[PDB]
Amino acid sequence: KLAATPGMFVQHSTAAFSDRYKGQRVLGKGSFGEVILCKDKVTGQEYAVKVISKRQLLLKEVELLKKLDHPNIMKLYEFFEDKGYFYLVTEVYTGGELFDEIISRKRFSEVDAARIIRQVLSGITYMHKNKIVHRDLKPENLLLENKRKDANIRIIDFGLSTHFESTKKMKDKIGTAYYIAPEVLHGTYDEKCDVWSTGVILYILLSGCPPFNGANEFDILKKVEKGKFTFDLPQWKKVSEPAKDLIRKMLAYVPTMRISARDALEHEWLKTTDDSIDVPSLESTILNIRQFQGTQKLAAAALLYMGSKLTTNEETVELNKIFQRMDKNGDGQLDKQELMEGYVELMKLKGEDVSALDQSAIEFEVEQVLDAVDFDKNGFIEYSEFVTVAMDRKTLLSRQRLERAFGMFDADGSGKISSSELATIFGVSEVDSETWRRVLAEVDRNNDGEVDFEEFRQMLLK
Ligand SMILES: Nc1ncnc2c1c(-c1cnc3[nH]ccc3c1)nn2C1CCCC1
Ligand SMILES: [Ca+2]
Ligand SMILES: [Ca+2]
Ligand SMILES: [Ca+2]
Ligand SMILES: [Ca+2]
Repeated sequence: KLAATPGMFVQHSTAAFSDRYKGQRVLGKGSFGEVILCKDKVTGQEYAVKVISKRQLLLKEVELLKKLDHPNIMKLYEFFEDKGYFYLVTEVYTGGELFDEIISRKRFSEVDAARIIRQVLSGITYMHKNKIVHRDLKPENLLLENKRKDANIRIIDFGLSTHFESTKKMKDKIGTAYYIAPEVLHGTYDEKCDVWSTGVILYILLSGCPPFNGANEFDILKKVEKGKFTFDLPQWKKVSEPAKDLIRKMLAYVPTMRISARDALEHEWLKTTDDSIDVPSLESTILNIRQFQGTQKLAAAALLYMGSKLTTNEETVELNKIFQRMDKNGDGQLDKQELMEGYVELMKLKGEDVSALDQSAIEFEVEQVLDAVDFDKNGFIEYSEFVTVAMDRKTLLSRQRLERAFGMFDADGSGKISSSELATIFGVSEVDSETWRRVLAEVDRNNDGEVDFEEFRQMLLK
């Protein structure tokens, strides 16, 4: 098919960054280049851009980020290349670094730490599934989305990340003293390095101190390479055994003996909670998902575009909680069984009896929801797919958002969407005549062979 994915929408622009964005301030420096809070000149929306000098050549971080769609992974909007520069426009997270909260609150609640680590493990479980290793996980590269109390966590800085193969092992030495796994120092490593790092992070969150420390960089790396850490400090008397157990498993010296991300999610400890949802909100969401009816590809791209690239964080904070709670196994994907239990979970909340339920009837209904909603036909409902679908359709199809989507689709400004433009949107040479025929047959009002902003408008407004 034509697989509708958020990533397909980030395309190499041939406009000047300067024509559409305006620098506001410096947020900081990354793995390689600095990040500049910018504003879209026309919509006043804020993004965090990463600028990279051509002199200091690979836009690798862009390709990785297009393949990832996860509620705890940094979002990428678009990117510009210059004579001298690259610009990677991304969503801006306004709660700042975990690092700073660490040095502020000093020590984390087991509840808060479990939540945080769960989301990080979820991000990497997803990444590892897609053959990507981060390689530089630390509180610096974890952002709180906003200032709210128990803010969601985003992974950032994929500038040192790479594709890995189960066949051939990685050799380049990459990371940060406190967080680097011994095998990266040794010169041969795999995706388990990401676990080790996350295990270090966890240790810090719970105790306030790193597990391997030293007077300087060099001292630390020796301590790290020896692998030995202890729970000998007084603040550990306040922490539960399972938490230590997980830590042990995540910092097991030998990679093959160390827990995978995917398995770490299932650990006892990470199910530590205290945090609930309004029934109405959940009901709205569940009802919006049930009522999404599949459609032609122009509409699919449009909705996914609006849902994945044109929605702010403020708008999706509730949707984001729901998804994580419906994702029982953490992997960043909703599956048929997860979906089934969601509806059941809601049914308990409504008093309706679990026993008196046609399990197979529901399971059937769920198969059909999945079919409607799974934009890329990978058998899973990903976050942006979920948002597009679960958001209130009048909220999503605000009169702004509609105008903005159409603009993006009508690349030559002709006031009409052509099949060539649609192909362009999908990142593919041409749209199957079958598909386009299917598309026009449902939309073309004047019947001029193309879709204008009224034809477009009503297409979605159903
Ligand atoms: N997206 C962001 N939103 C908010 N704050 C951000 C960032 C980034 C950041 C991290 N990785 C990025 N890759 C491409 C752009 C980009 C931006 N870095 N930072 C801050 C500046 C460095 C430390 C925290
Ligand atoms: Ca799942
Ligand atoms: Ca999907
Ligand atoms: Ca056109
Ligand atoms: Ca027309």
